[PDB]
Amino acid sequence: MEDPDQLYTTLKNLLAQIKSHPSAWPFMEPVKKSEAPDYYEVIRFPIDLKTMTERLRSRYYVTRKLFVADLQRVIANCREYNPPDSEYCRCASALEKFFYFKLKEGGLIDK
Repeated sequence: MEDPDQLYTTLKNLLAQIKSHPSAWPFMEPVKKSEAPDYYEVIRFPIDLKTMTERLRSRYYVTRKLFVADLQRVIANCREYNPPDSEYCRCASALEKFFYFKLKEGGLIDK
């Protein structure tokens, strides 16, 4: 981005699609402590799709890499905190596969 608008609309279109995928459900909002009470001690950079939407809209994502780092961390955080064949991790693999196909579709990583 010396074309910030192209980046913005590309990311917004990407994220709208990611949030539409059925495996995005566990990652739609920040982890509640009433469910995972040590989460925010164990996971020091928590990330979710609501926070990512707020970051997009406030122009946090000035590079594609900042967006991809946060998206990839939604998955890495899941795999660090949850059992590898838990439902949550099942979803994480499904959503990751889907967003890599999208990243590749949008020319955002190599195909």
